[PDB]
Amino acid sequence: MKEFYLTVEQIGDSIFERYIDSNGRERTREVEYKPSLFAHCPESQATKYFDIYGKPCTRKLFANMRDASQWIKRMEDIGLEALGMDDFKLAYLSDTYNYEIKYDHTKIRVANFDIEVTSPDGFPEPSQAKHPIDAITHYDSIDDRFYVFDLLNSPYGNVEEWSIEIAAKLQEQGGDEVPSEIIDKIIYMPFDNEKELLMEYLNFWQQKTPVILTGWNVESFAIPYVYNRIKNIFGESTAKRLSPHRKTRVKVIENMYGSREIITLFGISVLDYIDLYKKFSFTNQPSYSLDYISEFELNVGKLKYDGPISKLRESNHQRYISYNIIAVYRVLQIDAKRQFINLSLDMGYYAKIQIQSVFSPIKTWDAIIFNSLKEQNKVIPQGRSHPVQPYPGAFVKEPIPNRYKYVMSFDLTSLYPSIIRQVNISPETIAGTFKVAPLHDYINAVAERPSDVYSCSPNGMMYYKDRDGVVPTEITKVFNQRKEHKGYMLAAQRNGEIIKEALHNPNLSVDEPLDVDYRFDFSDEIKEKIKKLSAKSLNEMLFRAQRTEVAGMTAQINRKALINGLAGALGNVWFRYYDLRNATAITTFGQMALQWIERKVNEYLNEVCGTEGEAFVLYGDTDSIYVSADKIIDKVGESKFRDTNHWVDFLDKFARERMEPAIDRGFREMCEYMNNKQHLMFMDREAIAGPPLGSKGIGGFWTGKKRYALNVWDMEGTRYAEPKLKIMGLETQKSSTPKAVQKALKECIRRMLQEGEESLQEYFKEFEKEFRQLNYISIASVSSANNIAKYDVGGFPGPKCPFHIRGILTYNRAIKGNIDAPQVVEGEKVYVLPLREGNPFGDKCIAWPSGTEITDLIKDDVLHWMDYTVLLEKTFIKPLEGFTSAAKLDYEKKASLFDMF
DNA sequence: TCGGTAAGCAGTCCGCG
DNA sequence: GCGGACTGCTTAC
Ligand SMILES: Nc1ncnc2c1ncn2[C@H]1C[C@H](O)[C@@H](COP(=O)(O)OP(=O)(O)OP(=O)(O)O)O1
Ligand SMILES: [Ca+2]
Ligand SMILES: [Ca+2]
Ligand SMILES: [Ca+2]
Ligand SMILES: [Ca+2]
Repeated sequence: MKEFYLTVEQIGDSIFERYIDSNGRERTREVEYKPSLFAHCPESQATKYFDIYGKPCTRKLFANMRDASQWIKRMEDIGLEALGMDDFKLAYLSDTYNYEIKYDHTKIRVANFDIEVTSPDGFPEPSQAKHPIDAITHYDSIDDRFYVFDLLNSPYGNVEEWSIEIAAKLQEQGGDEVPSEIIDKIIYMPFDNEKELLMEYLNFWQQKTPVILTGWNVESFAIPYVYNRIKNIFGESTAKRLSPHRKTRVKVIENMYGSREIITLFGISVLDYIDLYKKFSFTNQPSYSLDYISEFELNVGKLKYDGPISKLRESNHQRYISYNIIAVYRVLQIDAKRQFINLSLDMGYYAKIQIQSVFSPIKTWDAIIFNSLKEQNKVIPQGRSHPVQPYPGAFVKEPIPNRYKYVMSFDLTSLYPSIIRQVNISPETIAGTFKVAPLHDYINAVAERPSDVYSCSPNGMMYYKDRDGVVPTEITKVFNQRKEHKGYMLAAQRNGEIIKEALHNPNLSVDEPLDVDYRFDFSDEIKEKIKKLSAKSLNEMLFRAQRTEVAGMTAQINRKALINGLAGALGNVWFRYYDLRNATAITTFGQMALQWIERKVNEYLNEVCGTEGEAFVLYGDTDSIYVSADKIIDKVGESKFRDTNHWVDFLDKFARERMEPAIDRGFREMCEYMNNKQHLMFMDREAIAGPPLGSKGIGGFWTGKKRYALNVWDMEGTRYAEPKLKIMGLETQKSSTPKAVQKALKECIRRMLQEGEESLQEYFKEFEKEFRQLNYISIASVSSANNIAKYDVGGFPGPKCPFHIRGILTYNRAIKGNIDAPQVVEGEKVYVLPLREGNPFGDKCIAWPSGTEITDLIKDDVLHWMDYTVLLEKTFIKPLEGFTSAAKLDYEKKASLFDMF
């Protein structure tokens, strides 16, 4: 097999590499890598190295890495560019793996771990590590085993061994319900003392050294806790055994408001799953506790126990250990679903970076572009300092707030990357500038043609047309991968709908789910067999179709994020290829494209409807247009349609056969106007929206920019079994809105779009009447909580104190003295509730850590003083009033002359 | 929250005769 | 009470 790296580090003048050799074996080597860097040299000199602009360079081979670094410094002291890859480990990988990496995940050791630490005096600070570590569960992907290290004797209690038989039993038998599929995979090791536990853990770690290290909050808690605890008990040298090269560094993580510390373990790649989730999941959660995220992703119940966690070990060690094991498994189950580890491996090896560098689009692209240029003996420029400067982004059209009955949307494919490719935007393809006209003049095709030679953007930039830039070349490669996966995702989604249809008529029989590849549209033979399946088989297939869809979503959306990251990196001062001329060339071209095609589509439709000056495009944002289709439907007449699906087909056919060719012609002209290298503005139909045939539903409404709802029947070729609400921006979509409130507002919108005014008034009246019964958590608002210190003045709100921060200060006064009450953590999220006048807490609101029950100390008083009226008005009525006035509806029946009968 | 811009709404503070 | 200037937070792209 072809070799591949596992990890790479620079330690002084040595590269330390762990890798898989040509026999599939894990090895480690130390290499005294001699880096090369580059300087410009005289034009008449025989060299094979040229910078990206074609200026000749001489290569400088250094005796070692420190010499190379020193040289860079002196080149700065002189005032001359020092060219080449200054991150020597990327040059090492480029040299050592000079081919497209083929990796085998089964050889990569992926460790998932979690620790427990009992603490009476509140949160066990990792940087202190003053309390014993009393449980570790470490799952190893190569052995497929959960290794459980259990402390039986502690200063906080001596306990009995954990029982695997009780762990397996149902909770109803007094057991812990550890999933039966992992019971045989547990290797249980009890210890008489913490020192033995930790020494055996290190020995284990040496034998089975993680390559990828993950878990939940491992980087901010488990890793520093374990390192510091071992450090405290044994000394530094023993703690450094967590690094396969015996090298570790305390690293300060700084943000705007302060900083924290993590431990860098050289020769390990830490991918903390909470961070993977935040980067790749495209959710925003009210809470990031493992129990909250598990429930969300997997529909598994919360891990239930009595008393505080600080007393769990002593009161119920059986459950304590079982929950530690289950916690480790829940991360594996989320990863089985989301496949973020697989994603990180793919992107990391593709770029030839340290796997953990997938968190940085700048590092990822720097390495892709460097490898690409290196293939042609080209030399990358030195990174420079730039002051941070604001620059302009997308155009968003101001919509007229209203109901909109029939709507078809269209959207440009991978816009920013497509612009890069079409225009040929790249550091080395800049050809010059032209004199810019107001954007309006380009939009209306009245400005002078920018160039007869070069490819242009309306920001004034011109680019070479003779060859592709490295940026267009490399972005195309990832775009093509993205396109493949989106295909599988969309096929899995269509297949899901076929299964949902068949579930209307499940067969009374005993059978099996079909063995199919959900990434591909079901054949006719498969569809026939489906129509004959039981509900149990069909549901199982649906679960599988939906997993396939999620896997595709992960693969496609994060490749989209990567290429969109390159367009954005051009406007980040830390990027080697930072250039506001290129960042703005992209965004400005996008503005033109949208408004250009708005004009074209209006012109096309005014023509086919025999009108003039009417606005058919009602809205647009960045790269999308929403077209009012009422008139198209009206030209046939509602009367002519058999059912909803009939007009959906008609609109689909109109968009494909009439609108899309018109849109294509408009963009080809624009390409010619701008003299671009390649026409890549492909704007396809996205949504077909409208009320159910014969209903009084309104179909859709806009309240403003980035705020709208539509009742969608077909999305990007997926024909839904049941219509789906596409709601953007509104409160149902915001993590800050209470859960029960999101749900009620969503049902109000459903009724508006699908059923009409009367149905809405029916539901509103009932919600208002019943809401005071709702569980307090479900009606709490949510907010991130920054600068609690800034606004704290002796425990009371300072000037300009934000509402949620006030709540925290209320909470802090109410729990003061209690070392054991849960603390609000700076920068994390809180639940927030308003409080009625004259309450014991002495203020108008209270907040506590999100994803938790508020401590028993005060729960009773909070429940009693909760201001339901304020809660209702703020989170429910006010947004509903916004929706309904926009839609010209009333959520309450207005009096009429009939109310005399 | 270590890892592109546009723009919405909540809330504070204060004006607005 | 509503709006503007401002901060804070959260979305849509
Ligand atoms: N998360 C993001 N980060 C950076 N730029 C973004 C992001 N989302 C959107 N943009 C910018 C770049 C996009 O090309 C453009 C239009 O967005 P959008 O329609 O969501 O995706 P897209 O057009 O790139 O892909 P798709 O093919 O799925 O439509 O807005
Ligand atoms: Ca725990
Ligand atoms: Ca798009
Ligand atoms: Ca059937
Ligand atoms: Ca879009």
